[PDB]
Amino acid sequence: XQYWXYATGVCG
Amino acid sequence: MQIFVKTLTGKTITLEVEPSDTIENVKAKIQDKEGIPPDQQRLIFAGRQLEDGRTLSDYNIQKESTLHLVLRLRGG
Amino acid sequence: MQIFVKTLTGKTITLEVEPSDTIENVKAKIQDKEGIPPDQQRLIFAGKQLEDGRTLSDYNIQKESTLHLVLRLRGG
Amino acid sequence: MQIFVKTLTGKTITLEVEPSDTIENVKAKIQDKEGIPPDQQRLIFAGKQLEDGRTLSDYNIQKESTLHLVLRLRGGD
Repeated sequence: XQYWXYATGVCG
Repeated sequence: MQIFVKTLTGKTITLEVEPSDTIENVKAKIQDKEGIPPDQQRLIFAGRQLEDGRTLSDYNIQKESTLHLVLRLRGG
Repeated sequence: MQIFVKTLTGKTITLEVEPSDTIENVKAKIQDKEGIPPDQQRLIFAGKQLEDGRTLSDYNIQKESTLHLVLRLRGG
Repeated sequence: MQIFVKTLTGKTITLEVEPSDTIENVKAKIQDKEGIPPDQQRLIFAGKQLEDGRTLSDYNIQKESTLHLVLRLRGGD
């Protein structure tokens, strides 16, 4: 949950 | 007016809002219907994270716009 | 038991697992069908981030539970 | 060669690049088409964030690879 991209959170 | 909020499970919450509603107000409506505290909520529209004191019209969020709700992930 | 994992695409895969299976063992099963390295997977269960080194039983994941697979970025 | 980039709104743009192009060069390419300042661009390929001083070839990016632009969330955990 540190990141977001089209269209979904991303951990990183 | 109506706006839509997409959730990680793919579910869509529908909210009745006005253009002068703040982002704070939208997170409060989500809390009321879903039970998610505002501090756990991040809202994304048009590639940007929405800040609490803007209005919906400040972001050109319009009738039948969709936001993305991205929660904080929980430990334990 | 069986459980399910939902991916980004909306694909749902079924895995045959045991309660003593680690999070790492399950990520290996996911790699085996969708190509994603274990270090680029994070599994989420009921909004909780699952951690390596714990078992499904530690988290009380029981039959037909759904996990959500999320991308994790690789360090450098 | 061409590569693709998926923006935070899900639009896909095409870039003309050479493998020896730096990530920083690639970000300036993006700006020339979409207006996104390099300062706000964070790129990923194959699950890896791309560093500005490195080249495309350092990350094994090939013809018609797709990069994604990503958003770092304010106050992320």
